[PDB]
Amino acid sequence: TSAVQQKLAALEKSSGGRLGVALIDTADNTQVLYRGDERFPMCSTSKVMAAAAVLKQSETQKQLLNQPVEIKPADLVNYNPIAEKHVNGTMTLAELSAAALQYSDNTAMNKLIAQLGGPGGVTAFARAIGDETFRLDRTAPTLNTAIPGDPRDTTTPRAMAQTLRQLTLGHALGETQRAQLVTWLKGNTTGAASIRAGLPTSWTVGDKTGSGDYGTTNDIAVIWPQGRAPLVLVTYFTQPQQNAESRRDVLASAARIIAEGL
Ligand SMILES: [K+]
Repeated sequence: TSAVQQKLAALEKSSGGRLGVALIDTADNTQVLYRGDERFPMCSTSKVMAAAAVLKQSETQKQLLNQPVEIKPADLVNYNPIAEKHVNGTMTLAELSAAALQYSDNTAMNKLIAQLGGPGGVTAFARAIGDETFRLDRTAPTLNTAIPGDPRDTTTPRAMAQTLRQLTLGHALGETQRAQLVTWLKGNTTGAASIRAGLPTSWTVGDKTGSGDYGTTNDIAVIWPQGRAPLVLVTYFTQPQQNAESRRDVLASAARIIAEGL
């Protein structure tokens, strides 16, 4: 147990929930884990895998990201700020990817999942790029039920960190596609209260958040620190009671502890 792990344990104790953290520092490829091999519900952080899978498809179909997808009134779910503008019209797969990632539009995520042949298609992509832990089982919104003990729509912090690194900094995608994914993440709108809130302002972040029942509050980020090689940081958090409140501050606090321990 390291100093950083002891600080994260103290944070967890004061929070009353269960915290999972994985850092990869690409300066030396070293890792810092806290409950790194426990399963957590991904919620909307799973949207990175779906978007990446469609990017991979687009490597052998030049026009794919321009392909129109019909949005019907029945397609709208619980949170769909972009898709609801396009009901009885269309969005392109690029537009759906940006909406899913940057606004966490759930209807957009469901169109990505459909483009991949269902939740199993997203899992198949994960396996193809060497992630044996990720599983997507359901569409939105029910992929966010986040029930304790439920293996559906979960991964581990270690696994997600390794996959996010491969996607954004490694060679799981083609160069253009990797750049596009990083551009999308850097343009996230939802992130400022989470991992980013715990880091120095000068550090550049691209991230995807998630939320669900059981006060589940997630964020996965690729970080470019001032004067340092990039990091990849996963922070997962979930609480015992179904109607617990979000705790984005706990993610910020975890990020701060990680930053101060570099
Ligand atoms: K909630």
